[PDB]
Amino acid sequence: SPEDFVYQFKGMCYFTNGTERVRLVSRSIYNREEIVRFDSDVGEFRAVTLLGLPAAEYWNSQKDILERKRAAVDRVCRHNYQLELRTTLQRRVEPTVTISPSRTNHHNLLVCSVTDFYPAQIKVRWFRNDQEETAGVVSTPLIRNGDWTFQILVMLEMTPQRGDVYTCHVEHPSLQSPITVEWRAQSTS
Amino acid sequence: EVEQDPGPFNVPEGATVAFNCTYSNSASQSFFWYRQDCRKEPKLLMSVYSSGNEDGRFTAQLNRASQYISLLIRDSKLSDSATYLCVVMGFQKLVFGTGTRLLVSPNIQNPDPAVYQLRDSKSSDKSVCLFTDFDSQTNVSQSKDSDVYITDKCVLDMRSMDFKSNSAVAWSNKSDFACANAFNNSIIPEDTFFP
Amino acid sequence: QPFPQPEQPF
Amino acid sequence: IVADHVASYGVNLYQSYGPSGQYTHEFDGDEQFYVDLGRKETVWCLPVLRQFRFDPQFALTNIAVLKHNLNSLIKRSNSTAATNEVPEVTVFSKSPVTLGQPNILICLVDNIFPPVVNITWLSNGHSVTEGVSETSFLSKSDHSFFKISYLTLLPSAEESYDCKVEHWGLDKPLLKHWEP
Amino acid sequence: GVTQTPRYLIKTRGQQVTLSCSPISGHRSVSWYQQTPGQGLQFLFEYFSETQRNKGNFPGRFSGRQFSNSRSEMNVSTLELGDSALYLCASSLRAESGELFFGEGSRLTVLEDLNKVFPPEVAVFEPSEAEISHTQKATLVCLATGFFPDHVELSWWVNGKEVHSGVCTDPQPLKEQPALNDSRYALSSRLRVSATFWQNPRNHFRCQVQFYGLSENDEWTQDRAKPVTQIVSAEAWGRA
Ligand SMILES: *[C@@H]1O[C@H](CO)[C@@H](O)[C@H](O)[C@H]1NC(C)=O
Ligand SMILES: *[C@@H]1O[C@H](CO)[C@@H](O)[C@H](O)[C@H]1NC(C)=O
Repeated sequence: SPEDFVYQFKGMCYFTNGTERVRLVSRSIYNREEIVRFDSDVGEFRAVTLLGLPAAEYWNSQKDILERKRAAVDRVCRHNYQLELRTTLQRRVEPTVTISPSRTNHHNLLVCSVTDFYPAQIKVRWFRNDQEETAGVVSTPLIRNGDWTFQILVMLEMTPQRGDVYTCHVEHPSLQSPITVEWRAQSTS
Repeated sequence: EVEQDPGPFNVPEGATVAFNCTYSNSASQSFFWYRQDCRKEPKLLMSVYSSGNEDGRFTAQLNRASQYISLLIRDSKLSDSATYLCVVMGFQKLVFGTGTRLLVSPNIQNPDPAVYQLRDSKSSDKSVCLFTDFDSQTNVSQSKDSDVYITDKCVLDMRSMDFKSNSAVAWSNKSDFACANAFNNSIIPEDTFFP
Repeated sequence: QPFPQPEQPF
Repeated sequence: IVADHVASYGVNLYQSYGPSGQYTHEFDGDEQFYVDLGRKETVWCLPVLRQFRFDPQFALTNIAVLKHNLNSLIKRSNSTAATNEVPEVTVFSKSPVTLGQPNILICLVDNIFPPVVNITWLSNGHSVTEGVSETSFLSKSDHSFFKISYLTLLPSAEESYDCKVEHWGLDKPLLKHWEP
Repeated sequence: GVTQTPRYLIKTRGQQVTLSCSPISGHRSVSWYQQTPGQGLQFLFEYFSETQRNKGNFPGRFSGRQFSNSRSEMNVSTLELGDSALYLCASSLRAESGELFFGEGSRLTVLEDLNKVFPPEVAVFEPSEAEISHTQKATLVCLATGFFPDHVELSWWVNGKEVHSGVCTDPQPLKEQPALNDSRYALSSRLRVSATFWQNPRNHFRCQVQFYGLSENDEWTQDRAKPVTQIVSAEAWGRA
């Protein structure tokens, strides 16, 4: 197996409550060991391991490097957030909501597929005859498709009575009002 | 882990003092000496560098090869009496050493060791004994009778007179007690004068 | 223009 | 670190084995763009971002600094090389399967390190090239990577697929199968 | 610099306490440290941007918080005898700094019982004529006795003005019963002046002991006066 030597540099920005809290963390990484860090809360380079000590001391001795890094939370993070506000943070893709019955016979499982939505924040609930079901609900984790959409499968273990209406109920920032999709038991299982 | 000179430094005024401190974590990034007077708060004294930070009578230096930190106090003054803390900063941990205590004693030029007796201003009869004007080599030993109280040595500095003196105080509620024998529990001088 | 974060040389 | 939003402006990668590098920006875990270092071209992955400008010369300069810095650290680590992690592979569809309706197969290759991987789509043993695309080496907080490959298709009862993943952390090629 | 309140405090086992720290203006990081004989400085918790950034090894009855003006509070919900200590806060401009500016600390004494608390008795002892003859200098002595706990500040005042030249105060009190941990204390101090300066009877010499004892909120059911925070002094004038 060929040997490989890897370097990573990550200029990371953290935002909370709009730009009320903004934090820059610059990370230099050898293979998977973070070795040097610039955290705007700290205001100087810090050696995370011994391998990063010479770089941290050397960069901290360079006044021009320090003041650029210290301004970078505004110059980079806050500047780019204004662009995100007009683009990524405005991205609304409404979820597609689909119910299909399954087994694990007669049907004893319903799968609510909630697909192709953005952003990630979502609330999916199962109702049976207008009463929220809590037991018997199993969800996949939030699934990242990689194309700026997510999906999630929320499953309900069920023993259906003929006439029962099972409702998948989805809340999402793209929606003025929840999506509800109904599955109506046509027989008793 | 931060390890310091593990003992009180008793130093005559004017001597040069060397403090040493070692750290075990090679990744340790920054280094400081703090100064702390008895029962008070620590105060940043200086940052430490490989070149040697120098500031008046104080020099601090770092050796990363040996993982040593040092502080030098030239021409020590009575006011340098404090506990000197080695402080070592690594990734998300700032470690204060336990400190090295430094006690700077005065150079008593013309010792006049005496034991006076002093009377209460407001009240009467109540008296204390003052052992004073001895040289700095003299130790003063606390009593081992629960009736007799002996304080430690104490240096005062009459600044406008450039005069410094050691003293200690003894007192007792007991009628037996007299200033002639108050300090016979501590090496006292044959020169010591008893009016 | 997105503004980015430059790495420093050792 | 807990935050409402996390961005990488950007993710800089350089590795000896190519030698190859990668420059991307990420927002909340998704790829905003990569700079094709060979062509000196900024390639946007979200269409609304195309209104913006990013000088690919910045990416080239940054990666050049990574190259320099990497050599120093190979020397100082005593040529301490990357450990080959075992990647995890999952195949799934973008939307629910309707035989005969356009869909997309998604092959997620997670826990990639080092960032060198082959991802190929198989159908009835033949390699599929048409309708295939993939993301960049997307960063993770433990500094491994993931990568996602896409196969557009019409699902049919008689046609099945494998995602084939080759990585130095694997004993044999890993085939991950999908059937409608 | 850094402001800490209360500067002295007596509590009993099981009680709660809140200490306050105002950092140097502009500083955003506040740290709390506990200082005891024999462990030195122990880190409690660091507070930056109104959240706890780092935490030491203390149990959860020790908690803290930081407000939006960067003022910080420390709380102990249930006090133990071993929590008696100097609680120090330190501020720095940025987080995780090795360069710290400490307040003067909150001296917290935790007792089983407040019946042990006494203010000092203070007496001044006038210079000996033998000293005045033999040295041409005059030593006044001050005795503060019988106080508990060791919450005292002794100062000398000459003609209304506090003096330090010629003064030495014992750095450590003597225990009047050295076996008891709740032993009452004694403290001595000397003020030396020129024989001439003392021989002037216009000159006024005061020894002043600030005692920090019980607060208004503390209950008191003993017969003796409630041993509150108070100043006890003795004075002397000088004779021909
Ligand atoms: C963000 O702001 C909200 C006020 O709407 C507040 O409840 C919350 O505590 C804030 N969070 C942080 C991390 O400041
Ligand atoms: C990817 O495929 C090429 C040729 O098909 C091969 O030479 C290379 O080693 C493969 N990479 C890995 C990581 O297996």
